[PDB]
Formats: sequence, C-alpha cells, structure tokens
Amino acid sequence: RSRIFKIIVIGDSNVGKTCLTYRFCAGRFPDRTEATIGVDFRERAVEIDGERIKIQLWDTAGQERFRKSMVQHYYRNVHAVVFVYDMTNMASFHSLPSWIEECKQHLLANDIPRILVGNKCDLRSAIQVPTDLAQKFADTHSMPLFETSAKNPNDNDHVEAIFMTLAHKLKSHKP
Amino acid sequence: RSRIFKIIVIGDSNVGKTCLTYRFCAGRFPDRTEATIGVDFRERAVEIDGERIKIQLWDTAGQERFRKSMVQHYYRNVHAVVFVYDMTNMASFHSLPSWIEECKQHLLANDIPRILVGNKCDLRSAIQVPTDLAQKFADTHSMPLFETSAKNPNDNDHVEAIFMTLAHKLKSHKP
Amino acid sequence: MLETNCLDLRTKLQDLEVANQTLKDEYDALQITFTALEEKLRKTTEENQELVTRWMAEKAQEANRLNAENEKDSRRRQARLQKELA
Amino acid sequence: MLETNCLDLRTKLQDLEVANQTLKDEYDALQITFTALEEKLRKTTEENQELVTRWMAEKAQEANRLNAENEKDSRRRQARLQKELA
Ligand SMILES: Nc1nc2c(ncn2[C@@H]2O[C@H](COP(=O)(O)OP(=O)(O)O)[C@@H](O)[C@H]2O)c(=O)[nH]1
Ligand SMILES: Nc1nc2c(ncn2[C@@H]2O[C@H](COP(=O)(O)OP(=O)(O)O)[C@@H](O)[C@H]2O)c(=O)[nH]1
Ligand SMILES: [Mg+2]
Ligand SMILES: [Mg+2]
Repeated sequence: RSRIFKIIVIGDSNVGKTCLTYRFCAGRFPDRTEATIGVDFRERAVEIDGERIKIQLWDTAGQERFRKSMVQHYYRNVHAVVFVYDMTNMASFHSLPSWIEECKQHLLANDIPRILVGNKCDLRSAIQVPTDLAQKFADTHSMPLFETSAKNPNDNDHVEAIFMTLAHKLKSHKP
Repeated sequence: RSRIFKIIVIGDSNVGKTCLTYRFCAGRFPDRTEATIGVDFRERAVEIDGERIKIQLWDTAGQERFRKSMVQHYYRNVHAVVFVYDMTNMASFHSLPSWIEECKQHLLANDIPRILVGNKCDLRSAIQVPTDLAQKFADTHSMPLFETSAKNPNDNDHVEAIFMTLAHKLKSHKP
Repeated sequence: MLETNCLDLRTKLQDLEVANQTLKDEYDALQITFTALEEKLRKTTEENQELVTRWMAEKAQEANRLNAENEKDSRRRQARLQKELA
Repeated sequence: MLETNCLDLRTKLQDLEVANQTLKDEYDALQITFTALEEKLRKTTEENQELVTRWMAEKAQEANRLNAENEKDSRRRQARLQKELA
C-alpha cells in the first residue's frame, strides 16, 4: 500500500539542500556537510489520511562537475520539484531562472508541482533577498514561496510543514 | 537463516583479487577493473553436504592509501584468509611476509585457516615464480598452495575448486 | 675604488664566475624540476578526474536502480488498484 | 676571424651582454611561474586527499555495518538453536 513520492531538490551549492532534506528526514541538523556529489537519497515514511506514504527526497548536486551525467536520472518520473536559494545570497536567487529552464527542458509532463524555498531565514542581519521580491518571482512562476531555516526548524515556515504540505497536495492531487 | 563464512582476500595491488572474487561469485571475468578502494564485498550461496552457506568474500585493498584504518574491519570475526600473489610478478610474491605479519598481528584466534594463491597461471611465457619456491613457502607456513587463473578458470587449480574446498573445510572444521 | 684601474679586472674574473654559477646552468636546472613538477601536477589532476568520474558513475547507476524500483512498485500499485474495480 | 682585433672583441662583448639579459629575463619569468605551479599542485593534491579520505570513511562505515549485521545474524541463528532445545 505504501506508495512513493519522488521529490527532487535543486539549487546552487551551499544554499542548504543537504541540511534541509536531512532536517526533514532525520529530524536534526547535520554535524557537518560536504559537497554533494551526484546525488543523495533521503527517505521518510509518513501517514496521510491513513495511507502510508514514502517521501523520497533527492538532494541533488549544484556543482556542474558533480551533476554532469545525472540530470536525466533526477528528472525521470519525478513527482515534484523543490527549488532552493540562500536568503543571504542574492546570487543564489538570480540563479533560479537557469534552474527553472533546466527543469522545463527536462520535465516529461506538464502537471508536476514546483515550489520555491528560501533557506537560512535565521540569519536575519545578513538577508539579501527581500520577501516581496521572492514572492513576486514565485507568484509569476506559479510556485508557492516558503522562507525557512533548516538550522532552526520552527522559524517562520516550519521545515516540517513545507514537505508535509507538498506531500498532502500530491496525495490528494489537489491544487 | 543460513550460516555466513567471512573470507578475506589479501595481497598486492594488481595480482587479481577483484577478478578472482568476482570470478567465483558471479561466474565471469570482469569487463574492466579499477583500483579497489577500501574493500568490495561479493557473496555467493552454495550448498555443502546439505547445508546452505553464504560465502562472503572481502576483496580488500592492497594500496596503503586505500586501506588506511580498514585493517581492523577486515580482520574482525574473519573465518578464513586468502593470500594472493601474481605468478608473473616476483615482487608480489616477496610481499607475502609483510602481509602475513599483518595477519598474525591482527588475528584474534589461533585456529583461522590461511591459504596461498598464485594467480594468472594462464600467462605461462611470463611466469616469474616457480612452483617449487611457492610450494616451499606455503608448506613452511602451513598453507596449501593453489596455482590458478581468474581469466581461464579451468586451468591448473580451478577457481571454483579453491573456494569450494576452503568452504568445505570451514563447514567440516577439518584439516 | 674611487678611481678604477686595470687591476680592477679582478671584477671580470669575479663576474664571469658568479653569473655562471647560475644562469645557463640554473636555467636547465630549473627547467628539469619544472617539467618534473608539470608531470606531477598532470598526474594528480588526472587522478582527481578518474576519482570524480568513478564516483559519478556509481551515483548514476544507483539513481538508475532506484528509478527502476520506484517504477516497479508503481506498476504494482496500478495492478492492485486494477484488482480494486473487478 | 684569423686575427682578432678590438672591434671584434667589443662586438662579441655587446652581443654576449645582450644574450645575458635575455636569458636573465627568461630565468626570472620562470623562477616564479614555478612558485605558482607549486601552489596549483598543492591545491590539487589537497582536493585529491579530501576525495580519498571521504571515500575511505564511507567504506569504513560500510565494513563496520556489515560486521555488525553478520554478528547479529549469527546470534539470531544461535537464538533459533535455543528455542528448539526446549
Ligand atoms: N544559519 C544557517 N545555516 C545553514 C542552514 N542550512 C544550511 N546551512 C549552512 O550552509 C552551508 C551549506 O549547507 P549544505 O546543506 O551543505 O548546502 P547544499 O550544498 O545546498 O546542500 C553549511 O555550512 C550549513 O551548515 C540554515 O538554515 N541556517
Ligand atoms: N591474464 C590474466 N590477467 C588477469 C588475471 N586476473 C587478473 N588479471 C588482470 O590483472 C589486472 C588487475 O586485476 P585486478 O583484479 O583488478 O587486480 P587487484 O588489484 O588485485 O584486484 C587486470 O588487468 C586484470 O584483467 C588472470 O587470471 N589472467
Ligand atoms: Mg552539500
Ligand atoms: Mg582491484
């Protein structure tokens, strides 16, 4: 009965993709991370409306040399796309159009949910990407916006609530 | 439910440990090999005198930088030790005393069988290690000697026969 | 010497020397170690490339395998749910 | 020249003194390019060691796990052997 949702996590290096996915699946912050090479798979079983769902996150690599051959695999039978930037790094935010173009060039269906996540919202004195800017980007691309913190998982939009919201949407096939 | 025999394979780089172990577990010569990093594990289920046994081969690394802090793990609860040299490479045969010294300094019981395998017996026009030398070495160290070929597995001592014999002795607790 | 003379030719037999203890000799004596260092660098770089390429290949095979497992399980769910109509 | 005069000696001198600063410049232009190549090799060797260290760390965790799983299986099996000698 346990059906699987493949969810890929896309974005520049060091925006915190590894920390986000690990926070959601393991429920803690990494002692240490290194450059993600190829991809990392993290899985968590939850229950929505009595159904057992396996949320399967693909923490992709952001460096070209570390994602070289992998994009076809990333995008094969993907159920949802999570785009991620660093709220303290405007360049990570300006990268998003090219990530979206890669996505649009490789999706195999027109009905795959995409969402936008700003990470490291705990670092308020160093934030470079204002909410309203991010919000307009998200709205005009048909993505909900979340501002979150893998480090402090209850700040602003809860890391838990993000992936659970997405999982609910997928399970019910709702907008 | 089945008994596992852990059997480790030790010897210089390029003597054919990967090819030997793969030949035994998969029944084929490898298309390509690369330097073994850390260790590779290959398993094969066999039936000996009516019992289902999992033969678990540890194809270890022979390069210093690829076996750093592994040796404790190689030797933990090991059931048998297979030493390997290249019959076409005399230096690999002269390395055996240091490998054996490592084994002796790391074994935790005095009743673990050890065997000696010269590989690449198919390359007869290039053999550097005469049979009688190796035989004397093996006799004086209480190891049986096998001369074999992972590439041509029915030449001289059959690969299958080597590992099956070892497994037979383990199961029987016989000399 | 406030007023140099011919004996100051010592400088010549003192300058034809110092220079030679390096220049054309040292040029090749650094060319050798430089080409050697070039070779070391290309070896190391080549090695990083093989390591990275190998790691990437194993990740691609694992990703392929997982996609195939997901696909199998999905067909299982489809079949079961087909049983749920008849 | 069959008999050297001072003109020949002098033009020899000026020519050697030109070749000298030429080879000097060619030396100075490589005495530090060597330092840079040194730095590059250092960095690349560093990346090399990081890659290998991380690979070896994963292999060590995997070997440890396998030994633990083997031991688990063994004690499981010998637990079966005690619930039959009842
Ligand atoms: N302050 C803060 N730092 C974070 C957060 N998430 C990740 N980081 C840090 O950002 C760096 C990159 O994280 P990582 O997960 O490796 O980024 P990735 O390359 O996108 O996977 C690491 O030093 C993390 O500790 C967060 O929510 N808050
Ligand atoms: N001719 C011949 N070549 C072999 C044999 N076994 C291994 N080789 C070759 O020896 C090389 C190294 O083999 P490998 O298994 O990777 O050595 P390892 O480092 O000890 O694991 C490869 O080129 C193999 O094809 C054999 O029985 N005969
Ligand atoms: Mg990372
Ligand atoms: Mg090998």
